[PDB]
Amino acid sequence: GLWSWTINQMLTPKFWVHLRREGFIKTWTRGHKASRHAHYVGGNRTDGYTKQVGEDEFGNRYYEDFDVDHKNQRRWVEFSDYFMQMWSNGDKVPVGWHGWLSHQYDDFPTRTGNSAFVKHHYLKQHTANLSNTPLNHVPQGAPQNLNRMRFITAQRDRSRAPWQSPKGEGVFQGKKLIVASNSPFIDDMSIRD
Amino acid sequence: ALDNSFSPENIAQVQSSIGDKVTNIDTKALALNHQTEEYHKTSKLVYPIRTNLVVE
Amino acid sequence: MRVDYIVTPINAVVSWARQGSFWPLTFGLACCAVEMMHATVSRYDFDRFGVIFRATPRQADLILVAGTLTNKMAPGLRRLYEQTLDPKWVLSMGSCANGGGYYHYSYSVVRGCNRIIPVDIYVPGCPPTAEALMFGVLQLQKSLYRQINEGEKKYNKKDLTY
Amino acid sequence: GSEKLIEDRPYLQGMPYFDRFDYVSMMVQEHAYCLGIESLLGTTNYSATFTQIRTMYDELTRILNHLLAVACHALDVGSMSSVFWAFEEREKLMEFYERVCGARMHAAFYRPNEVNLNAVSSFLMEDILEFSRNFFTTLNEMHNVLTYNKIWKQRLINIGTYSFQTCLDYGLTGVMARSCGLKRDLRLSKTETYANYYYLNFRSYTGQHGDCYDRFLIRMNEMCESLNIVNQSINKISKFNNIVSINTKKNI
Amino acid sequence: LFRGEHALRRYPTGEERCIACKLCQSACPARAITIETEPRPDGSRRTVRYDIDMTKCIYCGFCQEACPVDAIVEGPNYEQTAYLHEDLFYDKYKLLENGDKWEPQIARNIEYLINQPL
Amino acid sequence: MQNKYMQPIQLFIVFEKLNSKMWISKKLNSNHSIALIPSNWFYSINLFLKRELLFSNITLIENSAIDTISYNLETNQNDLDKTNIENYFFKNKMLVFYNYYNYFLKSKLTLFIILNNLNKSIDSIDRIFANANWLERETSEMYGINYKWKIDTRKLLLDYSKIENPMLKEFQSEGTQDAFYNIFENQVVVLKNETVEL
Amino acid sequence: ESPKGEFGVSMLSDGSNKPYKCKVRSPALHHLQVLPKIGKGHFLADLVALVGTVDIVFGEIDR
Amino acid sequence: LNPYSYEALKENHWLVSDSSKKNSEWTHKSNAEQLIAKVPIIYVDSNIVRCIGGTEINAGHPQVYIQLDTRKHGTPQTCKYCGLRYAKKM
Amino acid sequence: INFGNYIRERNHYRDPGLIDHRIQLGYELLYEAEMHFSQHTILMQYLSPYNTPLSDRGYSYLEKVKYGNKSKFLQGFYKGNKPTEF
Amino acid sequence: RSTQLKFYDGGNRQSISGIRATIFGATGFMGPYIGAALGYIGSDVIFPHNHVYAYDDYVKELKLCAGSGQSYIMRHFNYDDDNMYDMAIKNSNVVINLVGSRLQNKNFQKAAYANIHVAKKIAEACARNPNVRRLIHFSAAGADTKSPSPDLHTKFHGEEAVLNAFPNATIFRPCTVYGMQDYFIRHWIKERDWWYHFNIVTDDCTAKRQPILINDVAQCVLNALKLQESAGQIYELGGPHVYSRLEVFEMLANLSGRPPKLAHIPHDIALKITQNFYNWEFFNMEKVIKDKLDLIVTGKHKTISDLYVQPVSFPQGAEQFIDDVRYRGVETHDNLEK
Amino acid sequence: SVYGYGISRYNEYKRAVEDKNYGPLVATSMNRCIHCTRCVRFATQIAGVEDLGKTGRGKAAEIGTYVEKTFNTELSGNVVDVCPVGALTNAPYAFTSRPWELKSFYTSDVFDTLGSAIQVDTRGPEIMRVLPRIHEEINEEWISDKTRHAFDGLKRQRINSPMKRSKDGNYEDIFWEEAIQTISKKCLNTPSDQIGAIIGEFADIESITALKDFLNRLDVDNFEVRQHGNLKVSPDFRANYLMNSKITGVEDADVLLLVGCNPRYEAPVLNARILKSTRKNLKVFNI
Ligand SMILES: NC(=O)C1=CN([C@@H]2O[C@H](COP(=O)(O)OP(=O)(O)OC[C@H]3O[C@@H](n4cnc5c(N)ncnc54)[C@H](OP(=O)(O)O)[C@@H]3O)[C@@H](O)[C@H]2O)C=CC1
Ligand code: SF4
Ligand code: SF4
Ligand code: SF4
Ligand code: SF4
Ligand code: SF4
Ligand SMILES: [Zn+2]
Ligand SMILES: [Zn+2]
Repeated sequence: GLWSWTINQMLTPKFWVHLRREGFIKTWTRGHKASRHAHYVGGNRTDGYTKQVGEDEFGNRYYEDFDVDHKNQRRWVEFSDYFMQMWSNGDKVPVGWHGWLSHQYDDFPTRTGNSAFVKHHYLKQHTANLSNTPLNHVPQGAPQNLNRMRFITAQRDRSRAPWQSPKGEGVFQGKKLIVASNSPFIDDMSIRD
Repeated sequence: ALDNSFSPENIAQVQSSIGDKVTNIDTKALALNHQTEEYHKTSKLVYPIRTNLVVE
Repeated sequence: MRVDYIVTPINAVVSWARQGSFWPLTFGLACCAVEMMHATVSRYDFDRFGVIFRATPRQADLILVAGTLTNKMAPGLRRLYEQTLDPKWVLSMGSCANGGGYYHYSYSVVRGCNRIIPVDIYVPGCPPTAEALMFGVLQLQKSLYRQINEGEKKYNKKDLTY
Repeated sequence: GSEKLIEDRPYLQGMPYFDRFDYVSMMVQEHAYCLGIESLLGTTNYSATFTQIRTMYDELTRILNHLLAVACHALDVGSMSSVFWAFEEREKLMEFYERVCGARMHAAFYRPNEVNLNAVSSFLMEDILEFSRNFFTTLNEMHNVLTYNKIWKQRLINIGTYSFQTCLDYGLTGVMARSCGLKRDLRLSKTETYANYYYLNFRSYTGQHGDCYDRFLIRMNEMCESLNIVNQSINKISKFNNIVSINTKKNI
Repeated sequence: LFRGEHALRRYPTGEERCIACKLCQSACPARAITIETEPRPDGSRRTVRYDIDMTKCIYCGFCQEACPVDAIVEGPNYEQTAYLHEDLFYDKYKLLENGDKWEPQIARNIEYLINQPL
Repeated sequence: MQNKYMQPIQLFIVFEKLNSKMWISKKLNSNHSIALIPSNWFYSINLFLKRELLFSNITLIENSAIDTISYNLETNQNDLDKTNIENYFFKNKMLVFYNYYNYFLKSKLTLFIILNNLNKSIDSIDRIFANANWLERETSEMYGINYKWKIDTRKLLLDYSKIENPMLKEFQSEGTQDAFYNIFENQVVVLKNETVEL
Repeated sequence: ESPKGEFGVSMLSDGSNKPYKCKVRSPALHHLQVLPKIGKGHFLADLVALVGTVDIVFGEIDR
Repeated sequence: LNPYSYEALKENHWLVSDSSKKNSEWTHKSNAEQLIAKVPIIYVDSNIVRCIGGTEINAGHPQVYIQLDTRKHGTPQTCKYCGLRYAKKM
Repeated sequence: INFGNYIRERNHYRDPGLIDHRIQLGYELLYEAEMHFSQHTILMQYLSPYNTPLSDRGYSYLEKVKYGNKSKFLQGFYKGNKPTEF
Repeated sequence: RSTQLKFYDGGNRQSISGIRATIFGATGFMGPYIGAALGYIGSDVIFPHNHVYAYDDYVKELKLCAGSGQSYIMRHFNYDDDNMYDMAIKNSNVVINLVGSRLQNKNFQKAAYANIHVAKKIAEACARNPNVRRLIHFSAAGADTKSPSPDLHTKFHGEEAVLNAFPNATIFRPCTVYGMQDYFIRHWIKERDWWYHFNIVTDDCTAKRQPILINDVAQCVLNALKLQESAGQIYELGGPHVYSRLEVFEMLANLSGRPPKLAHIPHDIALKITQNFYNWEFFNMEKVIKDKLDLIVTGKHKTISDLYVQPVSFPQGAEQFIDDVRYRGVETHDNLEK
Repeated sequence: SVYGYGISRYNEYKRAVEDKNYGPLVATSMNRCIHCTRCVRFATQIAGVEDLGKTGRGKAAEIGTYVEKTFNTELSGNVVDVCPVGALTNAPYAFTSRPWELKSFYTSDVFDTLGSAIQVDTRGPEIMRVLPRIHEEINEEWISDKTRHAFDGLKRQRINSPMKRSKDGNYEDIFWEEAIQTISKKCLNTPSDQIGAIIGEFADIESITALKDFLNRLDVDNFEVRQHGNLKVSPDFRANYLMNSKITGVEDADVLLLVGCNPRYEAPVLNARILKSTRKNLKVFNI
């Protein structure tokens, strides 16, 4: 990952401003967090670098630059996890930032203040694709489910519930076998008066 | 959870019950909006169109 | 124990290479084929991730089922899968390939390409956008990179695998 | 077995099957199905006609289909790069689909008697005009590597030549029928026209040799005329004149 | 308007919007939706089963148009690639958590779409 | 209506031994004429059409068949008269329709043939119109039509090593077999199918 | 007038909510049918070019 | 009280009740019953109340009208689309 | 002999046009078999024995020993016609 | 305990047989065939494995033994934790163990681990779970407590351990199994193709073999499941006839037309070289040791006839697997068309 | 859909009606009522009960009982089928199904000795509801509540496999072969005079024919072991034990005499027929 900032891209006022303000580790790694173009690191311009439109609950940074050579490269995100080339995929962008980054709308989430997005009490946090991990989606009757029998038995019992046969030693009156009734309803006409 | 046809007290009570900190509502503010049809809130995109830069 | 000292590093070099040049087979059925060809052109460049299409299965590394599979085509698909050089991976793209799809109740359609050949990954849409196809291909690339060393071996007291 | 399935569903459930018939040109299939249903109902879709959406999107999918056909034919002949351009310029039309129905290929947009009026906005037509202006340039770019190329001419001229007799025996219609020399366009037919086509002004092209070169040239000219038709429709749904001040003739 | 991954929504109070009317089941051209309903002990009619075979679905949006309470929607997510065929058998838990995760964006989009006729 | 129209009446003028039954409808194009033709004159009629002046400039547009053994009106059962063409869909085992376009007269012509024999036999016209080869092959394989004097009788769209007519009403859309891979044989086989139902 | 030729639907309804018969007339089928007539006597490259010239899509042909 | 008793069934639309409301996370695969039970009763001044389940039409459920003039004064009623409960004020 | 058994099972036919249609189909399937159009595991369904095991593998005679002299009805009664879990 | 197992075998891939099965050691040769035999009638099959290369076809194709929702592949199996064994067979009423020492392996400790330790763990987990009805353990025909081969010694010890832990387990001892991907015919073909001139033999080829086709072992497993009297019995499975190794070489030569050539290397040199050098599939101590031992049905236990299976003859059953390697000599002109 | 204008212009508050409780068989949603009087006329003229009516005036009038009273009666559920709207609904059949996802079969009921013609609606392997049919010689148009609703007793307490009982009373599931072999050994060992049978309430002609033929082959001619409760009627002639005047005979007769008969519980539809006939000069006497 050598030359995240090329020599021609260095000596630019943008690079020195970024290094003076942000530091070295943050400045150098900006070429690793996003790998769009050599001349695009920190923004297309040269006088200064693009201000981030926002940040993320996972640390990702979101920028929008209006001086890109093609219209489709206006908005981009730099990820907090950049361990390898071909490591950060597109499922790490949260909900509101997803719509902002896909140009569905021009609103973006904000940590504090007047928000354009609802914040209900039952909302869950965005999760990446969990396939090929121990936390994938398992149908209730699939063999991977350890409690698959409770779902199978209920589906069977919806239309055919087997009669529970007497087990073990029982009480006999001649040949009839005596057990207590299994009705949860009350025979009120035998207790009423 | 409720439209303007309900009293501000009922709307505030329901919103407090469902734990709604965002979009605060006051009985003075809800009274003016009570029984009133209004368009959606709007914003403005002000020209010139440019990039926001950081320098110095 | 001592062999691992050479095997464990070299493994990465073996994976990286096959992650850097992942050549799929030029084979497209129906209209997920059109969507895939969109995913190949300059807007979404697979050649960025070292993905280029080879026409013969002997030079292919990934089989990409991208359309409806009929009962007339199943033996051909089985032969094409068998005639690819190992190691190989299979990507199932679109509803007609993942399951029956919009023709699941038909008399001449295979109810999913995984009844004929094993499938490594499934892409759900109809058609899955080039965005989603690129996402699935990148996921498969990362998985096959990590697939050579998933911690199957145990570590002894010297922190050495088997 | 799509026809059996269509026979096994209600009318609206079979319509997306037409999207999968000729999946390069999608809304024309829906238009044909909806026209059949409307004829069986004895009515017409006035909301679609007075908004010009059906004609406009028919011409847009015409451009899509001819772009794909020309690019793939050039790729088969040996011209490798031209396929990259038509696919970029047919990505914008896919975006235009996505902005009215939320899908890039299988729209399921046309309905027998319903038009989603809210799906069509004025900001969409301006982007369509921008696309047309740049499509002129992209079509010229494809033009100057193929049309006058000696290799292209020696590969396509006097290849697959046929006359009107074969063109009738084998039921050839469309671009092939216009190449064999026959003047057959359903849009311009008095008794067979549909969806605003009879009251526009566009040209249609016929060849005089009946070979591959004629078909290629006809497809390029049809793309240009589709641009012209789209412009005419947008003009028909446009408000040009304004109110001027009584004095000084100044616009208000 | 983009048609992506399906989700089941809730009212702002947390109540399910779906009332088990089975209009979405009959609207499906692919027959991908299966619904079973029982009266919930408090009396409201809710589904005991609501599942969608995502390998049968054609992502057409006929079901979200048919829903009269905007319960079932197609979200903006398209990165739903799975490694197993069984990961694409969506049950009520999966759709409910998809709705609970993607609710802000879906709400914003639906808000704009609703305001369009107005 | 609002256009010049004329019936194709010369066809029954030349063929003097045939009854004439023609329809025009507003559900069709204003230049579309539908006629009823007996099965034992179809080849001669097509021979006349292919060569006679003001008919020679004709093309075959479409061919198919209708299984009318299960045709029932579902609504408005009391709004049927003796002149309705659908009145000929009752008690008739099979129907076959051909659609042509004439460039000189600028007309659409549909011809209907009633097949009432159990073997469903009718002469082919693929020796007159080159269109009819694939069209008639598909119709024959879909509906079990037995075409006589045909250029090619092989299956067109159906799978190898199978005999079936899936477009008959008796046929269920799921078929009777499914294709699976067999580990014990290392190749694909066909088995009796069990299918999900909604 | 579809971009590939005259595309038609011939459909008969019995009065219910489902079509009794729906037949699809596709021009790509006719173009593929005529292809052998104009391709005989040509080279393999000419055959590939001819397949390109006939704008045939097999979803419409096979359906 | 026994949920299978005559009184409990009669005052529960002849259904076996669940006071804990925790049977529905398995039978109905969600905790919506608990959440809707967490919402108190809304007291309305008039005899009839209109519910749409939201602030605007098409954001909620179709317009429904609930009677609050009951045989027993002040008996709360439940919307059949959303679980909100209303009663006449005093 | 197996294909002759097939033809014998088609002996009751008495409509000549139907027989001509069947002969056309038979010629077509034979041509498909002789030109590698079909798969061997698919075309073997017309050459397979009706009541005899195939010669390339072993066979089980368990149900022959247990249901020795029992009639066909008893054999079909002991072995059900539907799954028993549901 | 109850050994009863009622299931419906008259169904197909999408039916419900009533069998829920767990198969151990299915990443070898038997695995796919046993799994297909169980899952082709509508059973649920679980495949625990810990395979070095997860992308190998030995793992992926295990998904084909049953349909979607019926076959499951459990990865990263510990083979050392009791909890994982309990999780594997929690809802299984049938358990099959195909784990065994691999041919490349020459270490006695690893052989005991494969043949004794894993089998003991499986049997102990089966005993704890009260819903397990039948357990089928796979052993070797020539298994013996004094065998010079560590594989056979450890397999006899594993038989003892399994029968001790789960006294209702069924032991299968195949003689030698051939098929498309086997170590008998495929190894012969590949060794002749590599050593273009000969097949290497390290003995007089007088050892006896009783080959049995893979398709018959699956039928034997199904028949044993159908038979309730086989619960605590040992069965030796072999073909109809007994051949010496020389006779097998000659028969393979005659069936394909390749002229035989058996180059002889003395036994002690081969033993020393395989002992002191690295071992892989085509060069190992196990081949050298086993080539002097008879792997046949000894008659001490029950045979394949007690499972009501009629195995196919070796010449008839092995012919289709050498069709591609047939000798191309002088043929008629009509043989040019294929 | 077929006859209306197709769109509305009413833009005011609608009336709201509080729901009533009629019992566990009929569910009420009285906002849907159109005041069609079908339920009142059915209760008065068919069921014979006088609990329903219309109280109030104008738009605020309400259909139903004045006081809180259940709609307890046989043939109660029939009123649901009479009401054209969802005002009265089948309470057991609440929210479970939709009309388009059901397959229907024609059959006859066995819950009462009148073979009521019924229609069974199912979805997959689950029977969903039972509806009446038209016969005009049996049940006219109507079925009793037991016929309509007691079918859900087939979904539970089912015997699904052969079983054997030990001496201590433990039940074990066995195979068909073992059970049949055990019974066959018992049949071969037991003397003829020690063999008996009991014929059940729900026994069809084929089953009784099979059992009779088998026991006759075993030289057994006794088909009862119970000491009391046997019918003292000879099977020599069909007229001995049958309804010789048929179900419609109540319309033909002018004097009916019941002897130990309670038609209200044993045949509610026949009771409704007798009520209709008594409205037309039929006299009923009871012993
Ligand atoms: N096939 C034959 O000719 C005969 C075979 N047998 C026996 O039948 C059984 C099945 O046969 P087959 O499939 O051909 O044999 P294989 O050698 O091909 O397969 C052995 C299986 O056991 C697993 N295994 C091996 N060592 C270990 C270990 N230490 N820990 C965990 N798992 C292990 C392997 O998995 P992995 O290595 O991937 O971890 C593989 O799944 C074996 O026990 C074999 O000895 C008996 C007679 C004849
Ligand atoms: S899943 Fe759908 S869009 Fe994809 S190839 Fe199939 S029919 Fe076309
Ligand atoms: S369409 Fe909507 S309200 Fe109806 S059953 Fe489906 S999710 Fe529920
Ligand atoms: S999007 Fe269409 S195909 Fe998919 S579940 Fe909804 S209705 Fe069915
Ligand atoms: S049947 Fe219904 S609408 Fe008619 S009077 Fe009764 S409750 Fe009212
Ligand atoms: S289904 Fe009928 S009774 Fe029910 S509300 Fe709608 S129109 Fe009225
Ligand atoms: Zn409400
Ligand atoms: Zn020992």
